[PDB]
Amino acid sequence: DIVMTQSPLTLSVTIGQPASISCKSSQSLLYSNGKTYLNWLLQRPGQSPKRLIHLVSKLDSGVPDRITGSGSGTDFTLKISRVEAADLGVYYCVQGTHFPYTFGGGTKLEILRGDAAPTVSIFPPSSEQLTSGGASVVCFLNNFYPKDINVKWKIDGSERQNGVLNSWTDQDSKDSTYSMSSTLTLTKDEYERHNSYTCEATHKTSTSPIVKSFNRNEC
Amino acid sequence: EMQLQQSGAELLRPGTSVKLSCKTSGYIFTSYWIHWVKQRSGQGLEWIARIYPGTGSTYYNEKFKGKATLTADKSSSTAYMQLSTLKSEDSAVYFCTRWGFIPVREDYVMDYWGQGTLVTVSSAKTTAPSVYPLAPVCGDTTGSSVTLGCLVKGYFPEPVTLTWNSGSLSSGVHTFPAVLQSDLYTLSSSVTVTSSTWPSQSITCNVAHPASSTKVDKKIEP
Ligand SMILES: [Zn+2]
Ligand SMILES: [Zn+2]
Ligand SMILES: [Zn+2]
Ligand SMILES: [Zn+2]
Ligand SMILES: [Zn+2]
Ligand SMILES: [Zn+2]
Ligand SMILES: [Zn+2]
Repeated sequence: DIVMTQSPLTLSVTIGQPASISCKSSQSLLYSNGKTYLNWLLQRPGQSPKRLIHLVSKLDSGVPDRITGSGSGTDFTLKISRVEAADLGVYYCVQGTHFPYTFGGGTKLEILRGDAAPTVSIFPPSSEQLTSGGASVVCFLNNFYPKDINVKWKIDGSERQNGVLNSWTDQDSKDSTYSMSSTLTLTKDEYERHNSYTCEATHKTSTSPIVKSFNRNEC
Repeated sequence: EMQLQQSGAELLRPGTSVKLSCKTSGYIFTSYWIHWVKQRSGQGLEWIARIYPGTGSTYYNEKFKGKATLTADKSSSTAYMQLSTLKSEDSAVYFCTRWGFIPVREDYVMDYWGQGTLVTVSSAKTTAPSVYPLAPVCGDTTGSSVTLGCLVKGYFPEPVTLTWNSGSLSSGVHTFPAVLQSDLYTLSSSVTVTSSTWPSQSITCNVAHPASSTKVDKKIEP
């Protein structure tokens, strides 16, 4: 089959700047009738893909002409002259000249923005969970940028690696920031044997780890 | 308004089969090809096959001959795709789309897509989730604003629906993707409100897990 190589894998662009994505194929996409069947799609976060361009350079109805497509043979390029927040997502090239139709791996376009330090919240086990004999300590690190962040849990001064469950959200199409959740699950018994639970983060916006903690005790 | 509506998520056992449906409307069903596309673990699309409902004519990607069978019911304007003898690789999201290419014109019409159908191939059992309310103690963010949370854990399979105040409170919420661990999923959501709203007004976490037919509302109490 035809192999479609897309580069780059991801691009971080500031709103207002131009962006271009490349797509290379293992075979010429020139069909015997002289038409080149190369398409570009955009899959918005949580949305089905949508075609932007067809026949290399022909824009689909309702697609903004900020988007341009070009190329021939085996090399194609999609160019966004002035990027906006709505352009956030993964872009793919699909060739229809050869059967079966094949897609490129995708290029994720991320909106570059001003650094943002995380807002951290730490939550002890709820009464209900403890009743079941389980205990989860949750930590929310909301709205930060860049996405790159390292979080570690510490109980009574020692790092706890087992029982940690992390989850990150995609880039928010409203503020261009990221958020992540970290949950540490222990048994009720061990939870009640320790005192301090610390959620520690390492982010670009601070020369020292960002801390949030609580001491469980009684009264 | 041209619309393609797909069936809900499916939990299939290894070796069995499923029939996915793609109900269309707003256009002449018989005059356009419907293609099926597959998407695994994020960015990774594959073209499966296409059917011309007008004639029943179909074309398959060699990779899928024997795996997928496409049919279409003209009387109901519904296209179907049956996947047989499911295995690991078959877990993915399948989309149906009226691609819009018109052969005779050598040009395209607008493409319409369905929302996607998630197929999970597993023999693990369906489990109802536990919904735990997260009231602040240190996760208070101090005054000005305060963030609450909701922990949904130990459920199978996906998906679970979590809303705040029955959908009313949609701003400032962060619903994190569920992470699978030991045959069970865990998912959490945080909502940031002003110190004036909570605890003055109630904030409630709504969770629904269709597979278990579990529906639960947890009130974030102090
Ligand atoms: Zn060929
Ligand atoms: Zn040929
Ligand atoms: Zn110790
Ligand atoms: Zn000790
Ligand atoms: Zn300890
Ligand atoms: Zn101790
Ligand atoms: Zn055209």
